[PDB]
Amino acid sequence: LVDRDPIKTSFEEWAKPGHFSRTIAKGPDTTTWIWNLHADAHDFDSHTSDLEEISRKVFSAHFGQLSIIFLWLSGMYFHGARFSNYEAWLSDPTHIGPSAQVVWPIVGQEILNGDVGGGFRGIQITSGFFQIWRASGITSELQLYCTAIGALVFAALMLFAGWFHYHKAAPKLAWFQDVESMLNHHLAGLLGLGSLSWAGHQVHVSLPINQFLNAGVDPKEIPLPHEFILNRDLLAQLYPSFAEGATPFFTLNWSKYSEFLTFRGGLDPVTGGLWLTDIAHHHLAIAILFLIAGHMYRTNWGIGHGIKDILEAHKGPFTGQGHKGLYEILTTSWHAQLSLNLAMLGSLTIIVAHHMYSMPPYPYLATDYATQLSLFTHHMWIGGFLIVGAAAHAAIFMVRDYDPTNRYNDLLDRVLRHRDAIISHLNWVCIFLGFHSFGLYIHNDTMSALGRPQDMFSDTAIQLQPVFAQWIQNTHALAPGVTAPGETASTSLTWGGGELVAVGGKVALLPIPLGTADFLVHHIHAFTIHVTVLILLKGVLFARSSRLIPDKANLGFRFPCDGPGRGGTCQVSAWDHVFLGLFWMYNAISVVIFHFSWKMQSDVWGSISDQGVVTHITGGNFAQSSITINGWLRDFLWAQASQVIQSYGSSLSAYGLFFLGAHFVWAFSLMFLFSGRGYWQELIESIVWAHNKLKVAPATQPRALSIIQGRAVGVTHYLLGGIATTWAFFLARIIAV
Amino acid sequence: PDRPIWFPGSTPPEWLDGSLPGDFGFDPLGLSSDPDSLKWNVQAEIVHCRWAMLGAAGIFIPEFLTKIGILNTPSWYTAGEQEYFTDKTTLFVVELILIGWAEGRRWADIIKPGSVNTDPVFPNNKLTGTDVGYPGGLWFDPLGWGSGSPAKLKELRTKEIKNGRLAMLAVMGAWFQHIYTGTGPIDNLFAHLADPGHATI
Amino acid sequence: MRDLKTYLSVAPVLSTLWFGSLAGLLIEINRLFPDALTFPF
Amino acid sequence: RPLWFASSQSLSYLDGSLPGDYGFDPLGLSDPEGTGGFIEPRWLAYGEIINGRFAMLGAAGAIAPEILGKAGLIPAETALPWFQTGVIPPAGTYTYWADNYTLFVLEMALMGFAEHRRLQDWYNPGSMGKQYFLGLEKGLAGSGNPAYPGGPFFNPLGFGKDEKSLKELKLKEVKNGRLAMLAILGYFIQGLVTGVGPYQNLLDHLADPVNNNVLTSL
Ligand code: CLA
Ligand code: CLA
Ligand code: CLA
Ligand SMILES: CC(/C=C/C=C(C)/C=C/[C@@]12O[C@]1(C)C[C@@H](O)CC2(C)C)=C\C=C\C=C(C)\C=C\C=C(C)\C=C\[C@@]12O[C@]1(C)C[C@@H](O)CC2(C)C
Repeated sequence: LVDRDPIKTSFEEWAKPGHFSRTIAKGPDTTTWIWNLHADAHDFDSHTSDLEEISRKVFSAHFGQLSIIFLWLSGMYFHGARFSNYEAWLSDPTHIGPSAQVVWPIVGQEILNGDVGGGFRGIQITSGFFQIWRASGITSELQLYCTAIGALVFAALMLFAGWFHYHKAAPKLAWFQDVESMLNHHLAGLLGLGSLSWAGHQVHVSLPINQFLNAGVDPKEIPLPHEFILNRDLLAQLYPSFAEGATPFFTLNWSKYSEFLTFRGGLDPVTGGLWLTDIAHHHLAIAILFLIAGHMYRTNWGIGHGIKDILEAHKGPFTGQGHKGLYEILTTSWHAQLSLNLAMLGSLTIIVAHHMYSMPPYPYLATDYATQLSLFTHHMWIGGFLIVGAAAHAAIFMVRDYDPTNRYNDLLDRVLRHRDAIISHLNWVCIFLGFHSFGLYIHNDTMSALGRPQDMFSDTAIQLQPVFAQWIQNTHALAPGVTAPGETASTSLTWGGGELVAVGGKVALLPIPLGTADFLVHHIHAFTIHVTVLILLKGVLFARSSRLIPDKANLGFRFPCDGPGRGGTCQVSAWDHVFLGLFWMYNAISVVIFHFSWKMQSDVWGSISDQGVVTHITGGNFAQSSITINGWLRDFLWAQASQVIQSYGSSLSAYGLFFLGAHFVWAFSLMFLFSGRGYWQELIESIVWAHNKLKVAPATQPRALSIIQGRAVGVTHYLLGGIATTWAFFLARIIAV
Repeated sequence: PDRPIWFPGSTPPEWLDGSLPGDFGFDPLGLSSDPDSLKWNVQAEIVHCRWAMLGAAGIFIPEFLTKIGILNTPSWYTAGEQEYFTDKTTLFVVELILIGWAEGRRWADIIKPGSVNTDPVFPNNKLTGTDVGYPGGLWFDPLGWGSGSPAKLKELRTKEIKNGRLAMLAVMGAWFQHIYTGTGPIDNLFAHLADPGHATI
Repeated sequence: MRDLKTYLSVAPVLSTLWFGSLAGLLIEINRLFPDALTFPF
Repeated sequence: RPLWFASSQSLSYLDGSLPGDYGFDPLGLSDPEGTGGFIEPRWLAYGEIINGRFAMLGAAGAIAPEILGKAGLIPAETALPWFQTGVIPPAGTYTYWADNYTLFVLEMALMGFAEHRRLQDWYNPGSMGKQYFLGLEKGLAGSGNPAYPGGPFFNPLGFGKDEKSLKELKLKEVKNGRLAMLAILGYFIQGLVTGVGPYQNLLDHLADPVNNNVLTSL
C-alpha cells in the first residue's frame, strides 16, 4: 500500500509563494496577502479535500519534528561536554552549581559569567540534566560526545526518512486506517520493549556505577561500564546473586534476585532520591504489563478483538444506540484524534509535574530547589497549553467534519439536544464557587482592616479544616505493614510519616501539614478550573448554531462577527472562545504556581543544624499570612521581589533586565486588545498621503490588521509578557537563596 | 549522444549535449542549467585549470630537484615566510595592480566579446582569436597551433581540460599531504614506494 | 539554477542575510573600538 | 505441488513460477498489492538469490582453513577461526602484507565497481554491453534475467543447456542457498555463546553428546 514517486522533487514551487492555495498564489495586491500566507501554512485540510493526501502530508511533518528534537538533544548533550563543569560537579554535587553555558565578552556582557564552583565561570542551568547524567552512570565527557554524535546521526536519518516517505514511496490511505495494528505495535514494541531495554541498562550499568559513587569512590577510579559485563566477578562481588546467572529466572526462583530488585519505598539517605533497584523493578514490571497489553486487537490471524465490535456492544436505556458509529468518526477525521490526544497528553503532563516533586527520582535533585521549581512550573504550563488546544481542535472538528447524514452517532446527538441545561448548571456552579471561595478572602481583609481578628476564617478564630485530605494522609502514612505488607516505608515522605531526610545540611522532604489556608486555595483552584471548563465547553457546544445566529456553521470556524445587528454579535465564533479561555488558563496556572512556590518555601525547604532544628526560607508564615489578599501582596510579592530588583551589577542582572522587558511586553499588548481596526485604517490614510507627496508610496497598499489577527497578537503578547515576568522573578528569587 | 559518460548506463543532463570539449555529462546538482551559468562556469574552469597546471609544475618540479640535491630551494609551504628585497605588502600591491590590469581586459571580453582585441597604444597590433577563453594572436599563440579544423581544436582543448583537472587534484592533494603528514610531497612518494602496504594514512 | 536564485531574492532571506552581515560588522567595530562616548577626531 | 505452511492469502500470488516455491509467506510480504520501495516481489527474489549465493561462498570459507589445521596440512598460524582472523581486531588479529584498513579500501573499490555495474544492469537491462570497458563489454551484455545473466563470463562451461535441467539446477541452487544462510546464522550464534570455533563445536559434540550440548552450554 505505497505509491512510487507521487511528487517530483523540484525547486519550482519555492519561487512561487502561496502555491498551496489558489487565492494566495494570485499575487500581493495588499499587505493582507503576506499575513494570510503564514496563517494558512499548515492547514492541510484547506489545501485539498483528499484524505489520502492529507494523511501523507501529516506523516512527513512528524519526521521533521523528530529531527528537530534530535538536534535539540544533540546540542544539549554537546554543551555539557565542552562548556560545562560536569566532572567537577560530580565530585561535589552539594556545593557546586551546575553550569553549561559561557558568554563571549564583547560589550561588558562577560559579567554574566559568574562563579559557580569548580574553577568555572558561566551561567547556572536549572534543567536538571546533570542529575539525569549521573543517574545513568555517565562519568567522563567522551560518553557525552558520543551521545551528541549519535543524536546528530539520528536527526539526519529522521530528515532522510521524512523526505523519502513523501517523495519516493508514500503509503496509501488503507495503510493509515489500520488502527488495530498501530495500537498493537505502539503498545508491545514502542513502550514495552523500550521499558525492557531501559530496565536492562539500569540493571547492567546504572546500578554498579551508582553504588560505587555512593560508596564515595573517586569517579576516575570507577571501572568502565563494559568491565561489569566482561568480568562477571565484579558483579558477583557487588551482587552475589549474579554468580548464579539466569538459572533462577528460568526455574521461577525469582526470590534470589531480591538483592537488586527490591520493594523498599521512600528515599535514599545518601542522595535524597528513590532507590534505583525499585526503579529497575518498576520498569521490568511495566515492560511485562505493556507487552501483555499489546496482544488484544485482531489482525491477519483471527485471534483478538475488533474495536468496532467492542464499541457497538455498549448502549443503555438512557443513551439509546450508544457507541455505534464512533468507530467511523475516529477513523476518518484527523481533528478529533488530535483533540483527544492533546487532552490526554496535557492531563498526563500535569500528573507528571505533580508526581515528580514529591517523589524525587534523581540523585541530589530534592536539594536543588531551583531545578524543582523550574520543572514544576514548566510542566504545568505545557499541560495547560495542551489542554486548551484539545478544546480548540474539538471545536474545529465540530465546525468542519460533523455530518449526521453519513456519520450519525446517538451519543453526540443526545448531548447537543440539551446543551442549555449543561451550560446553565455550569454557570451556576461557577458563580457559587466564585462567591464562596473568593468571598472568604474579602471577608478576612475587611475584618482585619476593621480591627476584628477574632471574626476571621483562620486556624485561631473560625477553622475550616480539610478533614477529608487529612484522612487520606493518615491512611497513606499507615499503609505499610497493614495494607501494603511488602513495603518497608511509605511511597512519599509528604504523607505524614514523621521521618525527615536531610542531605548536605538541607531539608529534602518532610511531612506537609494541611490547614485552613489550603482549603481556601484548593477551592480557588477548583473555581478557576471550572470557569475555564465552562468557557471551553460553551465554545465547543455552540459551534454550529444558537438561538441568536441559527446559521453559525455557514460562517465558518474563524470569523469575527455577524454585524452590529441583534444588539451586537461580537466574538460569537468558536475561535473567540479559545481566545477568551487562554486568559483564564493563564490565571489558573499562575495561581497554582504561586501556591506551590510559597508553600514549599514556607513549610518544606530549609536548613538543618547539628542539633536538628529546621529553619525554613521564609520562617513558616504561610499559615497566618496567606488568608488575606494583603498578605499575598506583602509577604509574597513585595518581600520576595527584592532579589530581582537588586540584581544589577552582578551575574543575575539578566533576570533584572528580563523583568522590565516582560513588563513592557505585557503592557504593550493592551493597545491591540482595547482598540479597533477602523481607527488604525483611518490613521494610515494620512500616512500614505505624505508618501504619495514624495513619490515613495508602495504598490503593495498598506492595510491595517484584521480583527482576528489583532486579537491573536494581543493575546500572544499578553501571555508572553506575563509568563516571562513570572519566569524572571522565580529564577532570580530562587537562585540567590 | 554516443559519447562515453561518467556513469555508464545513465542519462546525461539535457543542457550537456557533448558540444563542449571535455564533456562527459557530469552535473548531478545542475549548477549550470541556464546558459549564462554554463558560459561563466566554462570560463572559470578554464582559468582554474591553467592556474592549477602552473601551480602544480611550480610545486612539484622544484621539490623534486631539491630532494636529489641539484638545488637547495626551501619548501613550498614555508616559501612565503622568507625575507625578500622589499616588504610583502608592497609586492602584493604591485601584483594587485598588474593582475588587475591583466584580468580587467579579460572581464570585458566575457561580457562583450570582440571589444578588447585592439592595442590601445599601437593600433597596428591585433589579437586574432575568435572564441571566448582562447585569446589567440601572436602574443598568446606565437606558434600558430591554435587554429585549424574543428577536430584538432576539440582534441587539443579536451587534452588541456583533462590535464588541468588532474593538476587541480594534484595541487589539492599536495596541500593536504603537507597539512597532515608535515613532510614534503616528494618524501611522501618515496615513503609510499618503500612500504606500499603500510605507508598510508 | 534560476529557481534557486529566485528563492534567494525573497524578502525574508535577503533581510536575514543583510541583517546578519550588518550585525557582524557592528560587533567587529565595537570589538576594535570599545567604550566610545564622544567623537575624538 | 508440495506446500509448506501455505495460506489462502499467500497462495493468491505464489502460483509456483519462482524456483523453490512452496507457498510459504505467513506475513504476506510478497503481496503484489501496493508494491514500492524495496518491498517488491522481484527485488525480494533477487535479494534472496544474492544472499543465498553469498552465504554459500561464506559458509565454506569460514570453515575451510579450520578443518585442514586439525588435519596437519596448513601451518597452525593460518588455521584460525573466522572471528579471530582479523574481522574483529579486539577478538584477535593477524598481520598480513598490509594493514587491515588499507585492504578495506581496495576491497571497497573493487566491490564498488562490480556492484555498481550489476545495479546498472538491473536498472536498465542490456546497458553494460554498450560502452567500451577494456573490450570486455562484449560478454557483459546479460540475458534479460538479472539473477541469471549467463554469457561466456558467468557461464563458461555452458551448463543448463536443457530448460528442464536448468529448472532443476535453479531449484538446487535455491535450496543450497537457504541451507547456507541457516548455516551462517548458526555460525554467528554458536560463536556468540560458545566462544570457540564451529569445527571445535562439532568435534566436542562428537566427543560426547550429553555433556557438550545446548543443555550444558546455555
Ligand atoms: C500537536 C499539537 C498541535 C498541532 C499538530 C496543531 C495543528 C494545527 N493547528 Mg493548533 N493548537 C495547538 C496544538 C496543535 N495544533 C494548541 C496546543 C493550541 C492552543 C494554544 C492550538 C490552537 C490553535 C488555533 C487557535 C488554531 C490552530 C490551527 C491549527 C491548524 C493550522 C496550523 C497553522 O496554520 O498554524 C500556523 C502557525 C503559525 C502561524 C505559527 C504561530 C507563531 C507562534 C504563535 C508565535 C511564537 C512566538 C515566538 C516565540 C517568537 C519568535 C518569532 C521569531 C520570528 C523572531 C493545524 C492543523 C488553526 C486552524 O485549524 O484553523 C482552521 C487555528 O485557527 N491551532
Ligand atoms: C525607503 C522607504 C521609505 C521612505 C523614503 C520613507 C519616508 C518617510 N516616512 Mg516611512 N515607512 C517606511 C518606508 C519609508 N518611509 C516603511 C517600510 C514603514 C513601515 C514600517 C514606514 C512607516 C512610517 C510611519 C509610521 C511614518 C513614516 C513617515 C515618513 C516620513 C517622515 C520621515 C521619517 O523618517 O519618518 C520615519 C520613518 C520610519 C519610521 C520608517 C522606518 C524605516 C524603514 C523600516 C526603512 C525601510 C526601508 C525599506 C526596507 C527600503 C528598501 C530599499 C531596498 C529595496 C533597496 C518620510 C517621508 C512619517 C510621516 O511623516 O508620515 C507620513 C510616519 O509617521 N513612515
Ligand atoms: C592526483 C591525486 C593524488 C595522488 C596521486 C596522491 C598520492 C598519494 N597520496 Mg594523496 N591526497 C590527494 C590526492 C592525491 N594523492 C587529495 C586530493 C587529498 C586530500 C583528501 C590527499 C590526502 C592524502 C593524505 C592525508 C595522505 C596522502 C598520501 C598519499 C601517498 C600514499 C598513497 C595514499 O595513501 O593515498 C591516499 C590518497 C587519498 C586519500 C586521496 C584520494 C585519491 C585522489 C582522489 C586521487 C585518486 C587517484 C586518481 C583518480 C587515479 C588516477 C591518477 C593516477 C595516475 C595517480 C601517495 C603518494 C599519504 C602519504 O603521505 O603517503 C606517505 C597520506 O598520509 N594523500
Ligand atoms: C577546483 C578544485 C576542486 C574541485 C571540485 C570539484 C571537483 C567539484 C565538483 C562538482 O562541481 C562538479 C564538477 C559538478 C557539481 O554538480 C558537483 C560537484 C561535486 C560540486 C581544486 C583546486 C583549485 C585551484 C588550484 C589548484 C589553485 C592553485 C594554486 C597555485 C597556482 C599555487 C601556486 C604556488 O604553489 C606555487 C606554484 C609556489 C608556491 O611557493 C606559492 C604558491 C602560490 C602556493
